Amino acid sequence: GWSYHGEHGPEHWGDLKDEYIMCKIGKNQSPVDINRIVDAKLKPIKIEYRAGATKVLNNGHTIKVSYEPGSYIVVDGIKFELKQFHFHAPSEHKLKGQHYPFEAHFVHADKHGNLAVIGVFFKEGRENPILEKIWKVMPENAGEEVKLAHKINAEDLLPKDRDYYRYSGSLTTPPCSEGVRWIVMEEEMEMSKEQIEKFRKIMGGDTNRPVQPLNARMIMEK
Amino acid sequence: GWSYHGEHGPEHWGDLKDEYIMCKIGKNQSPVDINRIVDAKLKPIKIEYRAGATKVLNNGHTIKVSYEPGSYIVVDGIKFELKQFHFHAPSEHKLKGQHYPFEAHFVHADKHGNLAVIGVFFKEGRENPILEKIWKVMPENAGEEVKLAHKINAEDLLPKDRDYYRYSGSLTTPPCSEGVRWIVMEEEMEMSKEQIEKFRKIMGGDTNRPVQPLNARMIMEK
Ligand SMILES: [Ca+2]
Ligand SMILES: [Ca+2]
Ligand SMILES: [Ca+2]
Ligand SMILES: [Ca+2]
Ligand SMILES: [Ca+2]
Ligand SMILES: [Ca+2]
Ligand SMILES: [Ca+2]
Ligand SMILES: [Ca+2]
Ligand SMILES: [Ca+2]
Ligand SMILES: [Ca+2]
Ligand SMILES: [Ca+2]
Ligand SMILES: [Ca+2]
Ligand SMILES: [Zn+2]
Ligand SMILES: [Zn+2]
Repeated sequence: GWSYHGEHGPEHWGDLKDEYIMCKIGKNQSPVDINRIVDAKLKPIKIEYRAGATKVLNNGHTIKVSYEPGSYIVVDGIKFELKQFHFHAPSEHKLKGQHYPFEAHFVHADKHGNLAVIGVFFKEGRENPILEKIWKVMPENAGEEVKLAHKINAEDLLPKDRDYYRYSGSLTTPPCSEGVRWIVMEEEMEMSKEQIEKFRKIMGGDTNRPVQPLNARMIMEK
Repeated sequence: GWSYHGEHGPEHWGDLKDEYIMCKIGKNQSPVDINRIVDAKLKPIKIEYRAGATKVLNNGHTIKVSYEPGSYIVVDGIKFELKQFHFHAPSEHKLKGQHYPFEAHFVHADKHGNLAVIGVFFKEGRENPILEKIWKVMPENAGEEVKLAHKINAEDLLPKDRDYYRYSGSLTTPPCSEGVRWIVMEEEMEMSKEQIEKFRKIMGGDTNRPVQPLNARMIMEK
């Protein structure tokens, strides 16, 4: 029942179900305005991806691309397998008070189900050729899914410069579970105005959760 | 009803009351074993304490010293007023898998009630002269409180070297509320074997919560 607008919208999520309690009481929620940063001696994140995108789903909240097993990242010496990537517009995270027009999330899970998410900002620019492959077959209605003709490598959607912001946060959609590793790439990717418009049109509106207070947290920068 | 031992002990806190739900579902709980650390460009914490300790209370869980208003620290540009300090044995936090025999917690709150705690480790060594003033009048039973003859300055219980570990965590006793700034001093203070035994004898046993998983967190070091 949750949505991005109106009476079931983000400010009310925590009243929708008992299972959604973190929305109401969480102190380590995402997304955030990346505005309290410290330089830190972070390790580079090992990204071991293979071409594995298989399906594209419109779930009514985003366009979500499933990934087949075998691609992973390493964070804190632990392997987190890539499950899926999906999109938001405008950006969920803000960077010193400002939005980007689009943000991608690459969702990973370790063997115990702990999650790590890589966030990539997209600005308005040149047409993105990888996205175009997805956009071409993007389902227009909630609940529809389509198989991709050819497997896409999610690594092509990540910047080559891999410096990043890191913090401890949450899922940005209910149940907004905490304990999530957030890795937000410092370098922005690019897509066309037309691509952004198409995504927004299909979604029917904004698909970002409002930024949540950092509270005690600091954001570490590599 | 909560305790450090038995059927109402730390593994069961989250089943005692609905208000203690964080103790069950929290992913940002304290204390922790400080074993995932990264160098960070953190600023010194500004410590503006005045001699202000007025009373000593045995609440059955610890010995807590109240502080009169006017003493504060600055974290993230925000003023957190020192409310009280209290003690645990053995240490709540561990440092690379090892306990210290004793730990002090200096509890601060900002105008909106957000909390910041400074933790200080104590090793067995020389008698601590400031703790001797408190220990001399320490109440032996739960529910007893005594006024100090002379006001103590809590600053004398902090190390002169002010490098620290920082992370986002929780209260270490129910309701174990999150959103707490933890500042754990890297340099240990000292007290006598007899000071440690006397505290432990009055408390009647261990007064530490077990270390909780780091989950998505890193500990930053100044
Ligand atoms: Ca810098
Ligand atoms: Ca950089
Ligand atoms: Ca760069
Ligand atoms: Ca740039
Ligand atoms: Ca770029
Ligand atoms: Ca920077
Ligand atoms: Ca170092
Ligand atoms: Ca030193
Ligand atoms: Ca040092
Ligand atoms: Ca030392
Ligand atoms: Ca020392
Ligand atoms: Ca060190
Ligand atoms: Zn997302
Ligand atoms: Zn404490």
